Amino acid sequence: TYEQLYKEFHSSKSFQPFIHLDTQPKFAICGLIVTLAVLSSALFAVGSKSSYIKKLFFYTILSVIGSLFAGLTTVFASNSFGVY
Amino acid sequence: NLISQVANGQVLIKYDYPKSSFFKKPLSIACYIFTALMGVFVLKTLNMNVTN
Amino acid sequence: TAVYFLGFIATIVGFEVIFARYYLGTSIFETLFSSLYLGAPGLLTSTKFLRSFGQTI
Ligand SMILES: CCCCCCCCCCCCCC(=O)O[C@H](COC(=O)CCCCCCCCCC)COP(=O)(O)OCC[N+](C)(C)C
Ligand SMILES: CCCCCCCCCCCCCC(=O)O[C@H](COC(=O)CCCCCCCCCC)COP(=O)(O)OCC[N+](C)(C)C
Ligand SMILES: CCCCCCCCCCCCCC(=O)O[C@H](COC(=O)CCCCCCCCCC)COP(=O)(O)OCC[N+](C)(C)C
Ligand SMILES: CCCCCCCCCCCCCC(=O)O[C@H](COC(=O)CCCCCCCCCC)COP(=O)(O)OCC[N+](C)(C)C
Repeated sequence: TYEQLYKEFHSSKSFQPFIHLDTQPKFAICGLIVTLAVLSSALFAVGSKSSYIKKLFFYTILSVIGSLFAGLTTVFASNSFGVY
Repeated sequence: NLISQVANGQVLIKYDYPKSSFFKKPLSIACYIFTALMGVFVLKTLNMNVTN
Repeated sequence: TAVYFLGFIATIVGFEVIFARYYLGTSIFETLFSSLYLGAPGLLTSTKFLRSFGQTI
């Protein structure tokens, strides 16, 4: 029981991470600009176009893009403060 | 009841971790932000005037 | 707009029943959560009734 795991441990190779830890503070500030631009233009078009269907359409699409960049923004922006 | 330099050892755990659940963290944050914007959309476009 | 008036009496009587039921024995957070779930549709409905009836007040 212990020997199968112990000979299976030395038979393997090491661990290669997906993105190195010293790169992420570039993607943090390179994400924080883009999500503020997209989300700001999203909340900017909630004014009086007086056209309900296209306002819901544009607002929903730009809210989707702003959400999916805010997620990666906060994940990379949390690993470079010291809380993993 | 175990002592310093005579019982050090290792401990072995084997586990699995799919590529599916590796990408669920930013989609969880992103789904809370997306369900947070729609409340401002519904709250903002809704009639509350008492005059005509 | 008689159904809107029917939705205007029931929220004020509803805001007296939860005060009496507060006076008998209940705690705070049941009073406050019941006041929220009753609180919002009566706000929308009562606002639209006072807007609808209007000029003869
Ligand atoms: C667009 C970005 C989105 C928001 C970014 C999110 C910020 C991440 C911080 C979240 C809260 C962390 C609070 C905290 O306790 O952190 C301190 C260590 O203390 C710190 O270093 C926290 C400093 C955070 C600086 C925040 C700057 C202002 C951000 C406001 C928007 C660590 O304490 P511990 O929790 O004890 O760490 C060890 C315990 N482990 C379980 C991890 C082993
Ligand atoms: C609403 C406006 C509010 C603004 C409040 C302004 C507050 C100013 C004071 C902030 C306090 C500084 C927090 C802090 O301690 O950050 C430092 C150094 O951290 C860094 O390395 C900089 C990374 C910055 C990434 C950009 C994040 C932008 C998103 C934040 C909202 C932590 O770095 P270290 O202490 O070196 O931790 C080492 C961890 N390594 C993984 C790097 C090894
Ligand atoms: C302590 C604070 C708690 C208040 C809870 C209600 C919160 C309402 C927030 C309103 C937000 C501002 C928008 C607004 O103006 O609506 C008010 C709104 O006018 C009112 O105040 C009426 C609200 C109450 C509706 C009546 C139902 C009874 C509510 C349950 C107790 C009506 O005023 P108006 O109709 O806008 O005035 C005329 C129109 N002008 C163009 C000239 C402005
Ligand atoms: C973000 C936090 C804000 C902080 C504000 C300060 C909060 C502390 C002030 C509380 C002062 C002590 C009051 C107190 O001792 O009584 C509290 C009752 O507790 C209360 O609810 C006090 C209500 C005070 C009147 C509120 C007026 C505002 C109008 C709301 C529409 C106990 O309530 P309970 O005993 O839990 O309810 C039973 C009451 N019977 C009548 C049913 C028996």
